[PDB]
Amino acid sequence: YTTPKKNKHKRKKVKLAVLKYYKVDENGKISRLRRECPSDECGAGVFMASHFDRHYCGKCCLTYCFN
Amino acid sequence: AIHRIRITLTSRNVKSLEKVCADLIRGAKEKNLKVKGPVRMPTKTLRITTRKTPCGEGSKTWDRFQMRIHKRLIDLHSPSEIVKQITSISIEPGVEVEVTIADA
Amino acid sequence: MAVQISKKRKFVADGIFKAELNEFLTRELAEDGYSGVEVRVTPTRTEIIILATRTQNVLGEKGRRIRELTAVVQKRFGFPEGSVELYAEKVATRGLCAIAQAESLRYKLLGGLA
Amino acid sequence: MLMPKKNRIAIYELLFKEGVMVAKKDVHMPKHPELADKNVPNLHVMKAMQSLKSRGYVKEQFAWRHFYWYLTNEGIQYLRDYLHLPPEIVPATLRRSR
Amino acid sequence: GHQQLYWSHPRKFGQGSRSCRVCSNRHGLIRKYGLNMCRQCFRQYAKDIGFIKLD
Amino acid sequence: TYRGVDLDQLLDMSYEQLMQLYSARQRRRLNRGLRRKQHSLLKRLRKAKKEAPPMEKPEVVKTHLRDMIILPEMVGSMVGVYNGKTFNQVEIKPEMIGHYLGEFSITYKPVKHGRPGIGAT
RNA sequence: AAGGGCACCACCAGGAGUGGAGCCUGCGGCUUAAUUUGACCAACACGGGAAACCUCACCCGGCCCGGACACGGACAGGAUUGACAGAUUGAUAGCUCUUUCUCGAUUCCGUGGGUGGUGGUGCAUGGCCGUUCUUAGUUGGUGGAGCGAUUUGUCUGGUUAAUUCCGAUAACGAACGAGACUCUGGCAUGCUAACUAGUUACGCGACCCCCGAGCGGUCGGCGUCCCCCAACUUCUUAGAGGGACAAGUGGCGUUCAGCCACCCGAGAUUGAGCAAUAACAGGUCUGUGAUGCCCUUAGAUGUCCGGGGCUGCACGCGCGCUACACUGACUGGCUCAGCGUGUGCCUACCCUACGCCGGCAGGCGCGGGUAACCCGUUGAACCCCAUUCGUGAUGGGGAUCGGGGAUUGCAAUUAUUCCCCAUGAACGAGGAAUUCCCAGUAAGUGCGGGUCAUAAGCUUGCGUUGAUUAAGUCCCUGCCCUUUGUACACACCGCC
Ligand SMILES: [Mg+2]
Repeated sequence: YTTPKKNKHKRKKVKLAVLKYYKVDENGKISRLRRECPSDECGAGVFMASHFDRHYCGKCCLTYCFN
Repeated sequence: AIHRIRITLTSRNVKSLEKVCADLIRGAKEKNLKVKGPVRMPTKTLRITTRKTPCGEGSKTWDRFQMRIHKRLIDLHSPSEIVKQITSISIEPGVEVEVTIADA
Repeated sequence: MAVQISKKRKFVADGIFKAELNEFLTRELAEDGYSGVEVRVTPTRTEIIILATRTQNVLGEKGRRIRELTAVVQKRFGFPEGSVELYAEKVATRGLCAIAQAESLRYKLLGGLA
Repeated sequence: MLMPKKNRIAIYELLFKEGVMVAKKDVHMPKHPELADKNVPNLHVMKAMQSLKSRGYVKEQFAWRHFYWYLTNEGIQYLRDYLHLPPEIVPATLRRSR
Repeated sequence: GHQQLYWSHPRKFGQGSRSCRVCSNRHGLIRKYGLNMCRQCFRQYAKDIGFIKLD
Repeated sequence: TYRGVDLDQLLDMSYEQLMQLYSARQRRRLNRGLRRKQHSLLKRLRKAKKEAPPMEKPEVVKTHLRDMIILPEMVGSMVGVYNGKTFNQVEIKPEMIGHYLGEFSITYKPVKHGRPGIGAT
């Protein structure tokens, strides 16, 4: 045996706590701070990713790219 | 219906085909349809030859296998209707029967 | 015609169907004194006849097990529904059936008898 | 098996509708033939039936290249309380016209 | 792997496209008359199919 | 000089009019559909060649696939063709167009026959 | 050692041959990271083994669990799963990392316990298979002999291919094997039937003779099951039946078994399959969801994917093919087959007519055939008839090697295969040795199937042409029986 490479490290998840990425104030006014995935398959329920240069929809896998 | 039908009989053996080709035509004569004579097609002979050993080590003995397929064609032609008249099949397991028409 | 295969492949498929059914019933009805299977075929429907010593055993509760195997063969080879019937025939002179006596001996030896 | 619920319950209700079910041994088959519109890979149905066999609710007969799973009496009540169905609806092999 | 490489390698023809209809072996199959059976299994079952010996 | 034309014309020589210049097997190869693996390799070489320093050869890129036919647009690249064990870098000369990548990464080392053993008594 | 019989896996007489050259293939050895592995008469064109992937079991890297079930932690304030982009990677493997979205109880970890394995063990095994051994041999019961291992039966003689039979006879009565049996081929103008086979006759026709025949000749041209609108099975098909029995004659023989010649007959010995007891540490755990035990089981010996390899070459061996030429090669013309196949559950992949394009290799449209309807009347090769050549390594020989063109596929390179143009290498008939074989046989000769997406120098069969030698022997290799000898019994490859 004696593989030249070390044993491959499997990815470990970030282990996120409660999501809490949307805020209301002044006795409650909704503010989606995340982009909404527009597709029917994503739905109006889910939010999109907030990457530094694009946005990812978890189901629709649409990437909205901004320069 | 005025119908002119074609009936084929086939199996692996000869005896069952012979007794079917006999009893059907006898029933037809008793039931007064004129019958086209029994036509025996040439026998299919499926030949398969295979090494007896399951190993390949030995004296190269090839075993051969044969499946004789015999088939007969008899046509029923009557001035009257046929299918409403004759319906009984009298078929043993092992023999295949297929009934076609003149247009088929 | 184009849908129906030739005579040769037809006989081949018949033999394959028969061998598979016999082997399945052997592997499944091993303890029930399985002796042999007979299939009677008509274009309207087919009839399957199973020879076994313990017909009362191969038939389940109110015919449950025979229904089970009928559904098995129905869904396996894909017959039209209700075009296959499973008849269990009690063999005569079980001492003459080589398969049944072989299975009884194998059952005895697996039991641990001398 | 990471197989979802949407096919787990579908396979379970197929198994409870009739006392047996027929599966051919091909893990690379894209789809198990019956319930064709349910989009269920053959591997998922095989491992689901294998798990049920492990818990004893179904027994398995292996022919040349096939499975012939026979649901058991201990599978009756398990399908009943997993499908939320009262003990008055039975599989087909259980009662017929009575 | 995912769906894009687990079974991406084509087997729409050839020896790897075929297996014994009985023992799932890929050697000594008889594709004559669509038999799709291994040689040894053909020996095992040739009586059951009906291929018998005459000569 | 591949078929009398120079290299620079071969650079802007598109596939359909180039298939005539290729031999029978290469013409059949281009006539049949190029897959995503070939296109990805071409994009990798293009990116490396454009990011290659001036008057300096590009960095090496590796690949298992050796059935890639050589295009004149890859002349002067560093490609690593797998030999079954390692990726062997190979220059792309302006005369290698009608050649496979695998024709230059030998799959075996040559044989130097030592003394025969007990066999062939 | 004797006595007797017997075999072209023995010889005799012959024939064709191998070994002599090239090439294909498998072993061995060499080399390699890998050249996976079994097999050494009865291994070595064997593993149905003609490997680009797969195959694949070998080498080189990268994925996932396809680790059920139980328990315990972990948890909807989230067990956990996928994935855009950038790197990174051969890879558009979210494989890993930065980055955040998304699934939600299916899944995570640990402990037990699974499971899978072309992993090991054919010297643990079953199954099959080969061999002893296709020779004729082998056993029981009861009875006889023997203290008993055993013997008799199961044999002096004759006869057979045959312990096959007649006979003798402490044996009697059996049993298997052999025989018998089934298929196969050979004659049936006898039966049955025939539009998925035809024959004959007639009528339409076409053409030659038409001097004049004219019921002249050809037609694979068309019709007469298109239903009243000819007959028939000789040919073809396949069933029932028949037919050959040493039946007759002459001779030899105990005049029994039987043997030889001859008549008449299609045939006076058509070939196969099946095939006894006991065995072999013969082969296969790489056929199996056949399997004991052992090994491995998440960095997997499971499994997938990518690439390589199974072809790699100082050499040896085997089965083959091509050939060494004038009994020939080339060019043209004429001319005759039978086996058997042909469109798929997964499974995509059929056999092909005709028409056009191209010179060939192929492609482009129209069909037919799931089949005695279509390919196809399978216009095969060899052979036959004419041409050139002219004894030369020549028009033999086509290995090596270049360029180019086609088909399969995702991929043709270490050339898949086919084709065109170039190259004409050894080879002038083959040592010592050795294979096979007695009539449609050897040999020439092509053709089907198997492997096949592409395919045959292999094999299984098929047909065409078609012999010489022989009707005997134990000399060589052995086989079977009796007697004999033994210091052998793992059994002369012994023992000493
Ligand atoms: Mg010449």
